[PDB]
Amino acid sequence: LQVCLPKGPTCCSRKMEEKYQLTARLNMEQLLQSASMELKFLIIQNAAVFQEAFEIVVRHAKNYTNAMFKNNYPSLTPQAFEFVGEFFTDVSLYILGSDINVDDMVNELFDSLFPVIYTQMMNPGLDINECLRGARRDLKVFGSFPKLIMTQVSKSLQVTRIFLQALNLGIEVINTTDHLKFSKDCGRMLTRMWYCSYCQGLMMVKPCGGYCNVVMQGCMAGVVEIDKYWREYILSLEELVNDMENVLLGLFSTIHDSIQYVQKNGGKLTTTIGKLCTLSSRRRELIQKLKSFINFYSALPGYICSHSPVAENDTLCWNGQELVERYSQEPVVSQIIDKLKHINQLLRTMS
Amino acid sequence: LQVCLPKGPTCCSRKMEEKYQLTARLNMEQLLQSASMELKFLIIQNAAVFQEAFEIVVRHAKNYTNAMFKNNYPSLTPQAFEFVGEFFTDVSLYILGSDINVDDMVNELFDSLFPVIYTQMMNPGLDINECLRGARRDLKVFGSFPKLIMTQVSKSLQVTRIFLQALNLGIEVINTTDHLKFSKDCGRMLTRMWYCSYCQGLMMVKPCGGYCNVVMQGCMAGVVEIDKYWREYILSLEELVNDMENVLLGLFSTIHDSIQYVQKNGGKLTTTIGKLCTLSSRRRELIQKLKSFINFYSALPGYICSHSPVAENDTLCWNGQELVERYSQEPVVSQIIDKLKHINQLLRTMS
Amino acid sequence: YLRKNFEQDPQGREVPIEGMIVLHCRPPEGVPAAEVEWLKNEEPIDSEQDENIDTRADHNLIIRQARLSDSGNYTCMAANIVAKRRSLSATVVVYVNGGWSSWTEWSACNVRCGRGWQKRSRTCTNPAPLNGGAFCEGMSVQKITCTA
Amino acid sequence: SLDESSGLKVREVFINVTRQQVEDFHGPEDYWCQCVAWSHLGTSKSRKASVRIA
Ligand SMILES: *[C@@H]1O[C@H](CO)[C@@H](O)[C@H](O)[C@H]1NC(C)=O
Ligand SMILES: *[C@@H]1O[C@H](CO)[C@@H](O)[C@H](O)[C@H]1NC(C)=O
Ligand SMILES: *[C@@H]1O[C@H](CO)[C@@H](O)[C@H](O)[C@H]1NC(C)=O
Ligand SMILES: *[C@@H]1O[C@H](CO)[C@@H](O)[C@H](O)[C@H]1NC(C)=O
Ligand SMILES: *[C@H]1O[C@H](CO)[C@@H](O)[C@H](O)[C@@H]1O
Repeated sequence: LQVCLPKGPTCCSRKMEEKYQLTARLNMEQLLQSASMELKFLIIQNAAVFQEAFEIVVRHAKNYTNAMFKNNYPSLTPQAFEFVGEFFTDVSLYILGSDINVDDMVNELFDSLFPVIYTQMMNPGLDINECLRGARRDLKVFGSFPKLIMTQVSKSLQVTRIFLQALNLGIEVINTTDHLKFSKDCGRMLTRMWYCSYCQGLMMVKPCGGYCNVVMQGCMAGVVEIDKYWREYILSLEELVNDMENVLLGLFSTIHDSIQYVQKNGGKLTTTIGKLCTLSSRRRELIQKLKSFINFYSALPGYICSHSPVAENDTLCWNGQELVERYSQEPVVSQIIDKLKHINQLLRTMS
Repeated sequence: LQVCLPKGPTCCSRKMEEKYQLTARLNMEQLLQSASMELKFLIIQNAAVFQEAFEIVVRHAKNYTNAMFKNNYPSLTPQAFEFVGEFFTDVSLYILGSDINVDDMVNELFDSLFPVIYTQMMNPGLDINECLRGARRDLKVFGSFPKLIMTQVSKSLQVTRIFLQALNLGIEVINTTDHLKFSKDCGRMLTRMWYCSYCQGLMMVKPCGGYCNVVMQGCMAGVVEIDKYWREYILSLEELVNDMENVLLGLFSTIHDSIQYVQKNGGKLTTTIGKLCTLSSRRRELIQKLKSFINFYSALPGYICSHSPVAENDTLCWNGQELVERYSQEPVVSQIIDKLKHINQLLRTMS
Repeated sequence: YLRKNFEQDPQGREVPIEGMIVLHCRPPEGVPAAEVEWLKNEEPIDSEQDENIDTRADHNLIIRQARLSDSGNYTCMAANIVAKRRSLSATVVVYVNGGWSSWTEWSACNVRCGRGWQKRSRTCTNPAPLNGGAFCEGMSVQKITCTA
Repeated sequence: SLDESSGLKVREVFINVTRQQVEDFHGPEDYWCQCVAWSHLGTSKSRKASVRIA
């Protein structure tokens, strides 16, 4: 045998020892999953809700911009629908982590918007399109409106993008916790603590509380080190919540005022161009519920021992090898800590 | 037999046929080497002579610059000798084809020159050296002198470098000609034309002139196609010769005037810095001698037949299989043409 | 819908005269699937015109020998029923390394009596550097003192 | 010189080597130098120190 220390005879072979080891693995995984389930479901719920809510906000803002174009500038439709749809598509693509340039979104928006304004509103009556696109930026026809929108939307979209990435990475690490594979020595110690009493012919004897403590503090020496980074993660997320609905929803008013501004100088512009050519409540409740789990990694061995069958009195208990009257007395964790450090730096910088 | 067409009996076995094939290979290679030797030695001689002449010019120019530093600016020696030697060493290294940046040569020259000027000429009396080096470019102390020298020397050094590269590549292709391996079918045809007459017991019979013509135009179909590119190479080299001695030799006057220019603003500069911190004959003779070999690739099969033993009368001659009264009637080449096209484009862009 | 950002732009490469290089291109996400076309120096290349160049089903430009297809600014362009998108042009430059020469024979001692000289040349021509290839490393001439 | 460990004639020779000598030297090998000492019994050569332009 390689696990069950044979003091007398034994009622179990090597294959039964392997079966007990696999059942020990399954029991540890089930206990960790039961410890992590409440927090996992909380973060999954909130991640799903925030993702759907941001998509709803983007769709509604695109709808409102399209509706205000339909009502106030019918001469710019249906071209207006194309560039508005492209703009808000790129908005959503940026929110969901794709490589999109915010300044380029706004600049392509105004580049597409100016030629149809000139041809349908200012000078009524395809090849000259690029000359108009160049004149848009060369003559600064929209004034400071493009840079105003650029900063207004970049500031909110970056915090939203990093909020979603932080929620997803929290889900990732919490899913990793209950799937943390342990050392072989810990496998054998857990097998001894939970099952090796059956090999000695005992039916209902439980392991000592102190033996459970030494075993758990033995194989969770790495997992407990995650607690500092998890606390910093929680506090940095709290720093970040203290934004994007208001901006995307006022975009239509800002664009309308920019169109008025360009129409204001039409006299000189046409001649020159003719010559030349409940959310805040949700994030607050989320942070207040997330602060209740700041001790998650430090209380984990206590959970494993308090939810495993143990003799708390340390009397007539199993010490891993014999029935006593009184008890005598990294790689995946490294990846978790790496990702936590990364997301914590990213969080703190948006502050 | 696989080469000697047996019309009657035969005095030679298969191994004698292999021996005749290898002797045919050696004879063809020797004939090509004899054809190419004059031109190869001409280009090798000129490459060597021009290399030595350019090195002599660079050494003389470095000597002249050092002498005018000794005479006009003794306070800048011996540091002046260090940066002049480094400058002209990099000059020669660029001339000989090494990856050297001309702008970097001039900029490092002035970067090294300014601190010793400041410490010995402007403010008489190691750690502050980098602050002076930065101030050289940040305050544009040398005016337009660095860019003037930069263009002045880059223009001549690039044409000289490409002249040397062109000479070397001509050597390369002329060296390849006599090492041109041919097809197996041509090996067998040359064996028949030169030796298979011996297998039929003939002692002094020579192949027919027309048979030599068909065989040579048979295996030189690829090599003759090089003639266009070789002619264009010759003419482009002629285009290039129609410049670097004068520039490198006036360098000292230009640098002296630049030093005067910097000394002219010393009043403000010291306070601000204290607060802040027969050749043309040779290339003509070379081109006139190189134009005598413009037909080299087109006259090559004529050379092979006129220097191989052939019956020019085409009477009582060997036709590859029998003695008659009257006669009836590539990857490496691709590389040669590729390099010729490349060097010809480079030449034409230069002039 | 066609995207502006290319999924993977072609990378510029340095390849010897005999080396082989594959230029990768991942067109932007779009319905229908983007039609990838290769352009050498803003001019399309024909895969059937030369054996050395061929177009792959997964949008890759493979060059076996740097001889039949020399240097240039290769650019990948995706075409769709919506519009066209140009990728970042890759500067593919083919370099030839410097290759010296077989030694020559030692020259005769110029001086009949006393200290003489003997020279031996080693040129950089097998192969000669091209398109900015690294020059030969070391000395080109060999000189020895002789006593006649 | 005279050595302390043993009363025997010691000789120390220094020779200056300038940059101009190395850059103008076009020999086959790297600019090397050897030391030859003469005695009443014979001669002895030293290591070939090659002075090169860094
Ligand atoms: C926008 O809102 C109006 C409200 O009447 C609705 O009729 C229309 O279908 C909506 N458009 C989009 C694209 O949601
Ligand atoms: C964790 O992710 C894995 C991926 O297969 C999945 O199997 C598992 O159900 C997820 N975790 C939880 C605890 O629900
Ligand atoms: C290729 O690109 C570079 C800059 O991207 C440029 O200097 C060069 O002239 C271009 N032209 C070609 C290869 O035709
Ligand atoms: C000619 O080719 C031969 C092949 O051995 C080579 O050894 C010799 O260096 C060549 N001459 C050159 C490179 O100019
Ligand atoms: C030419 O000389 C030698 C060959 O022995 C190498 O150092 C190198 O390949 C060089 O270019």
